[PDB]
Amino acid sequence: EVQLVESGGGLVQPGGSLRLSCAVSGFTFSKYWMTWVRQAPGKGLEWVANIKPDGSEKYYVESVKGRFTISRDNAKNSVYLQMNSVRAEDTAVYYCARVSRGGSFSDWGQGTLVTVSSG
Amino acid sequence: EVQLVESGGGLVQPGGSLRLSCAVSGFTFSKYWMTWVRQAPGKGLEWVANIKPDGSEKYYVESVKGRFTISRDNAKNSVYLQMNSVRAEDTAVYYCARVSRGGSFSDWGQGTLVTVSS
Amino acid sequence: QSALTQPPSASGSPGQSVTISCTGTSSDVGAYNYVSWYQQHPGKAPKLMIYEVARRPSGVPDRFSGSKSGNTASLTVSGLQAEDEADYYCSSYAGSNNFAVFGRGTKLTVLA
Amino acid sequence: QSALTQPPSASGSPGQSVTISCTGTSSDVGAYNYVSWYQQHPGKAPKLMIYEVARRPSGVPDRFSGSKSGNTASLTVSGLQAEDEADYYCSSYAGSNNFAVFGRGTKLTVLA
Amino acid sequence: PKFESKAALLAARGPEELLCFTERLEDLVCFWEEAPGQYSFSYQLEDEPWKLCRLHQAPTAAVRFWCSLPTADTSSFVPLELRVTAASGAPRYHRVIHINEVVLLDAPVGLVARLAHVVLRWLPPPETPMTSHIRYEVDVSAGAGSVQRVEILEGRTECVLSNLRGRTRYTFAVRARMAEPSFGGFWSAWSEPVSLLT
Amino acid sequence: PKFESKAALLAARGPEELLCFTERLEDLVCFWEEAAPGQYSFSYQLEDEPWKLCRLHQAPTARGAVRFWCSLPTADTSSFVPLELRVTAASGAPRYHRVIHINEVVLLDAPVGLVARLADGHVVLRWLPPPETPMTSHIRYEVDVSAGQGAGSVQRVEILEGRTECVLSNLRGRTRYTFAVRARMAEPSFGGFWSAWSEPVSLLTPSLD
Repeated sequence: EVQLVESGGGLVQPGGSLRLSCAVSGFTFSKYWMTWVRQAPGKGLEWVANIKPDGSEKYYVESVKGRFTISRDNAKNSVYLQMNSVRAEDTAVYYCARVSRGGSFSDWGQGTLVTVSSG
Repeated sequence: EVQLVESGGGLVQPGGSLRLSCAVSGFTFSKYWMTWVRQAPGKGLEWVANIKPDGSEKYYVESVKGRFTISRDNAKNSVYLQMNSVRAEDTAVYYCARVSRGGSFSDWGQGTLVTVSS
Repeated sequence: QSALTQPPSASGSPGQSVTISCTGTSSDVGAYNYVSWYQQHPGKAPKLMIYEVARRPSGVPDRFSGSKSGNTASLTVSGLQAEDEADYYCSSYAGSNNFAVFGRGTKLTVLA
Repeated sequence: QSALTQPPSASGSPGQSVTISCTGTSSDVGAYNYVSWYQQHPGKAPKLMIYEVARRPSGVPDRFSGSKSGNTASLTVSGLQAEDEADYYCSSYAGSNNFAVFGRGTKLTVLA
Repeated sequence: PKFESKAALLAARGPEELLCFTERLEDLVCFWEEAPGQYSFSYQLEDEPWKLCRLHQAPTAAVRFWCSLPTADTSSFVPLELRVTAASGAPRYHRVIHINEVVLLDAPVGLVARLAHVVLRWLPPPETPMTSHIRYEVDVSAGAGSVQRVEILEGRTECVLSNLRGRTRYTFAVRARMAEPSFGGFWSAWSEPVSLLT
Repeated sequence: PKFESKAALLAARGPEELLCFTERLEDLVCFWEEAAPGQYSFSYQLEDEPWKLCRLHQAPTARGAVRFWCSLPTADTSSFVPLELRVTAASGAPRYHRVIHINEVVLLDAPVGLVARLADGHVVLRWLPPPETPMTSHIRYEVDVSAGQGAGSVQRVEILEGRTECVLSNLRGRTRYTFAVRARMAEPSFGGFWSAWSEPVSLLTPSLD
């Protein structure tokens, strides 16, 4: 059974720092892309960042470029999302997901909440 | 075995209204007191309100008296916390809990965050 | 947040068929076959229903199907059920700086 | 929030024993035996460790124990472990309008 | 022993139901009456297995049976199912109680009356540390019935009576009860009376 | 068939390894070479799905070598997904072993419709993106400018953001220049190689007058 669990969320003051974790089990973790997708409360889905299987290359959405930092550990089967210089519009539910065929997101986690000021 | 799940949290404008829910499973729900305990970010724990098994009597802390309203459903096994006339000092993580022996809180839920302006 | 174009709402009685459109540009949906659809029940995480425009993961009913013409993808549910009442998002590859552009979302309501 | 008096911090190497005090008035601690202790790890919800001053729930090791004298309760962990480094709150009945008055909270640190 | 507490409770609800009360939230005694016969007391604490209780007997004026629960089973805010079964196998009593909802304090003591008006002073129930959460009630009677009934709140141990007729022998008494709504129960037995001639 | 695509890839990595490439992210061709023969068995595994055999074809080359190749079924050309490849000899000996992602072996088709014109005092180049390739906005190009008599490649110009027009400036008069254009995926999410050079177009610049 494939399992993804996020943690480390909570309230963060504007300009602060926060680290999210994603414990992964159920498949060969080191052979797939891992991505983060956030969802503001009552809003739609927004892609945040993704990382190559070996973690050699990282990609981000423009609104978080230079502020967020995605990483992974192919030994502990973990995905991280370092959130520095947080803004109010970063307030959303952050899911860690497994990128599968055709750039789709096959498996999603329960999601962890990050609240920052207004929204 | 006992499971408690809160939901309905989020941002609410000062003076607005928000209703929290708590899904309960794992024990005879209609036989125990149910309570709400909030925790301000970086602060300690504060008792908000509790309710009797039959839901005939409700009690609140002075800072929320007349603003909050606790209730329960002994059929859906649910505990609710109605928040009217919300203040800035209500910004906290609200946990729903089962009151057991000696007025202790044996089982807690994951908790839901309610943020208000400041 | 820039998103793809989706009708805000959609309805249908059990047994009927509903088609949800998703319009993009010639640089994403009309450029790649990396079109995906998702289903999200309230309080729950999104679930992959359609990948690669039309292909469908194991566990997803035959009732669900997808297609593409121009810069617009289309999800079609043929056998409407009560358990299908949720939000539906479309996604598409739109570059490295935007690996998955989602839509505004469509709230599907199963009528009586 | 008006609360009970609890020491702000406490430390101890593994194997040692730490005692956390909890002082109230003659209307709560010393009036009733409804004294409770809780354990809270970062990001997690509080966990009941001690109820009715000394009694202990199923699942909690005997290493934790509580006592009461006058208006001050005390929780004691005799065999310190790394998994015990967390926050510890005390509670007590103080009326219907204060069914559980907590303490200020104590951050227990295992110095290894 | 606890004769006055059992007499007060019996005078309130009667002998047609299982009477249970606690004095200091760490004890529990259940008793009932019959106009002989044998009975079997049994209780269940939460999901813990059923436990029989030792029954004692004593004549009255009727026969009174009673059981004192073990201290380990007197937890509060918790469902405690009680059952009284006759020796014939016939069901007699069946109750689900909370210990904190059957509080019957011990009678107040050290009552003293003096003239100033008339000032009444007394002491809270012995070995009862909830003195700040105890409310009282004062009875004023004559040789006329009960002329005045005054409520005393907030753990006060003093009372000043007014509008009392001169050259009259008044008798005063004080009973105790839990003030906080989290507790249910009954008034304590009346204190030992004190007379005064104005 | 796609001789020009396989020739470009062979010139890049050599004949000592299993060469795989895709043209439109819905196909996959793997090929290698052998001294001239022998027989081989191509097999691949898509994710955790059971293994699959692939039909192998054979063909002689100008070098005198023998070229084997396999065209994967379209249903197994999914991207961003681990695809393990294996070439095993008939003797049972392991020859090649690779784990690839389809999106990491992109070799586009050669650009077409190259046209050279005069500016009136420069040379303007226009061409068309690879046939049946709808990612035109995400394709970058590279233009070659060469001459005769051992001059070789005088200029190499990079064209970005899917533009299909280029203006050359430093060209000598009374000189026949030859132009060619290659294509590549611009987006970093894709890996691969340059396309084969387009069909060249020559133009004679006028002497100063």
